[PDB]
Amino acid sequence: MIDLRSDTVTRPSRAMLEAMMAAPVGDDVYGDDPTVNALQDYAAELSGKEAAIFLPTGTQANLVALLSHCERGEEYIVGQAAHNYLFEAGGAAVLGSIQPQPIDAAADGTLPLDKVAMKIKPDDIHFARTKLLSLENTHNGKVLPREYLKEAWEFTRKRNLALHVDGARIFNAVVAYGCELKEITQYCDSFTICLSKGLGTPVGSLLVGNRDYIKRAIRWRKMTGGGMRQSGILAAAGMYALKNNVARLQEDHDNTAWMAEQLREAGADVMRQDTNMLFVRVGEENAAALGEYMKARNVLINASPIVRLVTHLDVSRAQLAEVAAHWRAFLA
Amino acid sequence: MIDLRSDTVTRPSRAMLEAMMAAPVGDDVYGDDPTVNALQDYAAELSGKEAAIFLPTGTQANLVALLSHCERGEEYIVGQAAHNYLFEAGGAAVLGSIQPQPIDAAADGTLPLDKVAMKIKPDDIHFARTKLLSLENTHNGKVLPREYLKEAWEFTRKRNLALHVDGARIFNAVVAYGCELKEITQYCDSFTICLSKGLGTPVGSLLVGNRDYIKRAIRWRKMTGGGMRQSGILAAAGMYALKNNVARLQEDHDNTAWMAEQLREAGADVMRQDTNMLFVRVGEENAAALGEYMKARNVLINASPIVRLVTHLDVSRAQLAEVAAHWRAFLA
Amino acid sequence: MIDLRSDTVTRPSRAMLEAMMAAPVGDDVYGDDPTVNALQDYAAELSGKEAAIFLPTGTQANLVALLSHCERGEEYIVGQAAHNYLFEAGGAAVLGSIQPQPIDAAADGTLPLDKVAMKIKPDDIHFARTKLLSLENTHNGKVLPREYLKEAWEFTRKRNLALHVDGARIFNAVVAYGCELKEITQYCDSFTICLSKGLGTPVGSLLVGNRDYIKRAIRWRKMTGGGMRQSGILAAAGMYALKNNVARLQEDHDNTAWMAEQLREAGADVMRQDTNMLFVRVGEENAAALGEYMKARNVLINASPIVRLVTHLDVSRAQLAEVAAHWRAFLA
Amino acid sequence: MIDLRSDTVTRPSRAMLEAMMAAPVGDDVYGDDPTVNALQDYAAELSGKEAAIFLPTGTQANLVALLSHCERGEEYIVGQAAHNYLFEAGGAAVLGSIQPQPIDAAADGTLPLDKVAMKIKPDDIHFARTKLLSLENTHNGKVLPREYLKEAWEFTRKRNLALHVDGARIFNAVVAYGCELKEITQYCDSFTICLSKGLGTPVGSLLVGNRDYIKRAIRWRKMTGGGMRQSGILAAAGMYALKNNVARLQEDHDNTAWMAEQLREAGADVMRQDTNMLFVRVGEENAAALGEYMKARNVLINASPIVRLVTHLDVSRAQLAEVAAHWRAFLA
Ligand SMILES: Cc1ncc(COP(=O)(O)O)c(CN[C@H](C(=O)O)[C@@H](C)O)c1O
Ligand SMILES: Cc1ncc(COP(=O)(O)O)c(CN[C@H](C(=O)O)[C@@H](C)O)c1O
Ligand SMILES: Cc1ncc(COP(=O)(O)O)c(CNCC(=O)O)c1O
Ligand SMILES: Cc1ncc(COP(=O)(O)O)c(CNCC(=O)O)c1O
Ligand SMILES: [Cl-]
Ligand SMILES: [Mg+2]
Ligand SMILES: [Mg+2]
Ligand SMILES: [Mg+2]
Ligand SMILES: [Mg+2]
Ligand SMILES: [Mg+2]
Ligand SMILES: [Mg+2]
Repeated sequence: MIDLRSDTVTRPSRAMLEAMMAAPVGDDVYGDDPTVNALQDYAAELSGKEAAIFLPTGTQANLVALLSHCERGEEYIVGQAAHNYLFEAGGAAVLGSIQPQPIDAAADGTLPLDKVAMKIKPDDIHFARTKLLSLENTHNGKVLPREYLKEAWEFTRKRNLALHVDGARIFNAVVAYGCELKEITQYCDSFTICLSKGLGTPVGSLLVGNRDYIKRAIRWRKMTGGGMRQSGILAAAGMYALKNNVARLQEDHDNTAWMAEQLREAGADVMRQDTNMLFVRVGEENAAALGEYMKARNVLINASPIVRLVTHLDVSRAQLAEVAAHWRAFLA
Repeated sequence: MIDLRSDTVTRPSRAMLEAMMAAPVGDDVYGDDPTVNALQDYAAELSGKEAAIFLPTGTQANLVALLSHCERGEEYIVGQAAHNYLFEAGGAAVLGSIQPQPIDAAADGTLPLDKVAMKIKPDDIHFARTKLLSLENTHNGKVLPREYLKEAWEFTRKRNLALHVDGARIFNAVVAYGCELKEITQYCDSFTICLSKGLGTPVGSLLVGNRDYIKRAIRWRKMTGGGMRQSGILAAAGMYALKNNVARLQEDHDNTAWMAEQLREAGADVMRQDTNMLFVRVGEENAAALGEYMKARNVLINASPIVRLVTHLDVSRAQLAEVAAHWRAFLA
Repeated sequence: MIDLRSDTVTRPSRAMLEAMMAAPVGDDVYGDDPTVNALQDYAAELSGKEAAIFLPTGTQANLVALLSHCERGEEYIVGQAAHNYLFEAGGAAVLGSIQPQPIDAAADGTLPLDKVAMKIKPDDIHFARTKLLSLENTHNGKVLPREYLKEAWEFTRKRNLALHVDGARIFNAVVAYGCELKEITQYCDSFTICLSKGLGTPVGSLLVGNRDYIKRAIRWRKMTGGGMRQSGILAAAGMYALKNNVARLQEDHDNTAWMAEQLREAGADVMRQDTNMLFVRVGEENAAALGEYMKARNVLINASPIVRLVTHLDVSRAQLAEVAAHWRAFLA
Repeated sequence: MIDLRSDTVTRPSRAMLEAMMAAPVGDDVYGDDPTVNALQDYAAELSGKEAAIFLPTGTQANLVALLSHCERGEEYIVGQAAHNYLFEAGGAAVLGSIQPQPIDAAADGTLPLDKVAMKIKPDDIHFARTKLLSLENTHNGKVLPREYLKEAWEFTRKRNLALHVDGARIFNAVVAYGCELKEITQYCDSFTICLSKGLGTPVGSLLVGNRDYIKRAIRWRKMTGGGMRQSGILAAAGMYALKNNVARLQEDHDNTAWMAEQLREAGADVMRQDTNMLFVRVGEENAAALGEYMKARNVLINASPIVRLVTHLDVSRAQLAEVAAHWRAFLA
């Protein structure tokens, strides 16, 4: 089975499973789970932050981050296509009583600061109270320019606004920058880390930030339903992932870069390629046809006019070759 | 005094006050105020709708309108600069648990239906549930083209979306169209009518729609705090205004077109004139100074880079001539 | 028409109407309404508080007070039968994301402090965060003992909790205590005043408290839809009420005390009498019969097994005699 | 170590861990995890319901259950000491916009139906809309009488209310009843099953109900953050527990009855013993001291005036004998 629908489908390696089954555990609600604590301390330390908290999903990581930053009536400036505005079902507004102020991202994935500036509300009773700027790195595989990350950080300080980064795929960006995680997380107040995508974990995400901030985050995690018990079994996998699966993300990137060239030399229309993502304009007509045609040969893609292919540790290059052949044969 | 800050500054005429002091009243919570009932029946009949509800303000009329249309987790497509998104402190999301989905309006004030369609969410757990399209007529004085109004209605019927129109200045649109109110309200499920701006009432707005919709609105009005007692005294002004203050809106319109030419003559940079509003680019270097200079001559404006001047029954052409002379002196 | 359903049905006297029609007004949103400001300053001054804000209803006065005191996730201890828990449709929870912790009041109308104490939550992530204690004076005509008001005040300071008093009928209690308003409002951080009940106003209520508190209240009043324009027309009536209708509440009380004795000597079962309220156990059977039987002779009561009769300025004693006759005749 | 803090402290048996490491997984968001699907199908079939949904915690299971049953402005009748009212940080109201209506449970843990009926709100705009009755089985170890369960169900059908049962320890009730699960679940619309307490799972709870109800729950799970990926590894433990850890709950029960007698012998004041819980009145003068003394001997308890001791598969009778000896030494 060749699954290119997303990097969320990565399954645990035997080594990861072993680390999981041998991890000492405790009751996380009581703060007695050794492995959970260890994962959190390690993440805080690696990012230059004071604390971190483990969550069941990146969606809850963001929901909690937003609740922790914004009180009732406050607002967050975010992307119209950002995950914590568009793909978390309006959670920040629906459950958190937070006003979202979405704006279109530039082609490079950043939120134009001149545009963010026009959305910062005056301190007048007619408006929501602007409090947070939220970013997303990577954004649809897009690695945000580092100069912008720094400028966004400077700008938010000037405007007394906090800055959050949805880092579901932050390690993909890190590998692509060729720098240390800390050199990019210094430009935010808080950020998330998904362990269940390219890092290969079964479940789990982390929210990282200032001690006091994280303390509030614990309150919100409890209310939203993410305060688990012996979650050390899951956190164990995250530690294994962070110590063994970061560098090979480069293989996912090289594989995507390779596949783009393949599909290219196969009649396919590759719109763009970034880190572990490739976007192909298949078109309305062949969209559903291609979907079934692939699934028939154990190749899974989220069929659509513009298909998003995502590489990861459970897809090898030979497997990409075979999918490339099938795609080159489909065009007949 | 000469007030061009907004049309909300209108004060009761002598005739309106008499109607008020002479109106029969009752407890509106019990549904026993003859004047509120009469006002609501008249507005309903005048617009071709089943029912109407009187509220303390247009803000509450919209908040209640949004709550009546969208249940928790649902979403409304609306303008980035629309009043019930930008100027009501994010009430729909904060208090209502509704996801707002703003988009930029086109220059004529409409929300391009191609963009609205791009925002309708698929029925998938990752998204909010698109339920309503909210419009604004007039929008900063701009009158929406009638063809678009019919187009939006048809568009929403086809896509099973409700259509709400914030009609704070809908009679300014009606007068400008040269048609009957009902000829434009047939293109919406619900709409609001502000009585306290150009129509000259001291307080009050109305929400109009079908009987079932309004019955839900009544519950939301109570909860949000608009369930008043002897509001008949306030409703009486509304009735006086709808019967005696609608046609004269043409005077305000003529006065704004006139003032626009007077200022153009004076050297001011008039950006645009639409119904009872005209926009002047004063610029940052003169913003505050113009505000003080005018305030000195007993002319009140909302100083700002781009000054919005609003006309109404409490500002005459002669007074506008004086303002144009002061402005003229200011520039040179 | 003899209306005993509530004191909310009081209509404006000619003098009140005159004060209303002659009051100088402004735009309250801009803070330019002279009469609104005057009503607020006078109320703050009379109660020893720093500021006050005028609202369309007592319901919005409480909704706003609760929002101003409690942030998302905080909690207020209140009565199971208190108006801002039971009769405002769950507004504090529904719109404000505030957890209500209701408890049964004692027979005297107070919230037993030993009981309030057991409901104050530990600072643990499993619980809502206790922040406010809310009272109600009068509570179903019941005048709360002054010693308790003082003890409740002392207790909340010891527990670092704010204290709010729903004073819809605070002047009835004031008259019954025979003291100055300030001697009872010193035992709370904020309180409300309804002008539209025994005080005789058509619409309106006031929220009073600390400057900073009230400033937040202005934000919430705007969002909830209570920020009106020329509301000086309404506030004028409140000033007239506060300067002319406070002392005669004693007449309502004497009238209630008189009627109790009458209905008593008529076969009626008077359960209790407090200030301007009388409660009669009519029973399931005669409940609906009595309702229609009265309405037939222009006597309006909220028919029920236990009828609540409320006296006020629009009911004279002769009128109570006539209703007493009808009730004594109904028992045949 | 000897942990009597709660049954949530249970750690995976050797057999459970093997089942976990050997379970086939998939992406649960896509509905492709065979083990989650199997767990959900098994629970549904075992309880006579149409569907089930796996969640990270019982808190989320209840939050989602409440959201699925009550729309905004609706209300649930629930116990003042019930977990989804008292111990979930007011989530239903704070995040869900649902009015909670708590009432004291009777000594046997049921909510007296006469009191529940007194709380059903009339259909009037002043009230929240009563929608759900929530129950707790077991409640602090107390098993609800089966006659009451049938009585509540019948009561809610007659009054058109849905019935939810928080079944964190429902198998403790089942074992105590000596009947099949389905014989008690027929008396509710929905119920939860906690897998991480007495059943010995590291994490996880289940919400069970009809297909339509569960489909709405799936949306709320996503929004609140419980939409995990390869949760099959966690679901596998749940399946192992339901098939191998239910009958032994009787051992925990016997151990608690035994420990209660051991402590009575030692001079402790045993308030009550119900299933796997026993309550000891330690008193304020000895609360903290007992906590330290025990913690010294490697026995963990939740020190407090009234200490709640909870038994489970990780505490044997021999260990309970040691605790009884330490306690005995403590007292004299
Ligand atoms: C299009 C529109 N809709 C709704 C409202 C709310 O009505 P209110 O709550 O009674 O004020 C206004 C108010 N117009 C003001 C104005 O243009 O002067 C603006 C500052 O809020 C408005 O222009
Ligand atoms: C009756 C009941 N319902 C729901 C829950 C929520 O389940 P969780 O979110 O997985 O913890 C608990 C937890 N029981 C804990 C206990 O008894 O030790 C209590 C502190 O929260 C419970 O006892
Ligand atoms: C940028 C981003 N942020 C947050 C999340 C939330 O994570 P959970 O799905 O674990 O809740 C995702 C999920 N990613 C979906 C995909 O790209 O396939 C994501 O891509
Ligand atoms: C104690 C109390 N508090 C607040 C309110 C809210 O006021 P509005 O109705 O103006 O929103 C009322 C209304 N009183 C209802 C009655 O006794 O008839 C009340 O009695
Ligand atoms: Cl809803
Ligand atoms: Mg994975
Ligand atoms: Mg909300
Ligand atoms: Mg006006
Ligand atoms: Mg009145
Ligand atoms: Mg809420
Ligand atoms: Mg466990």
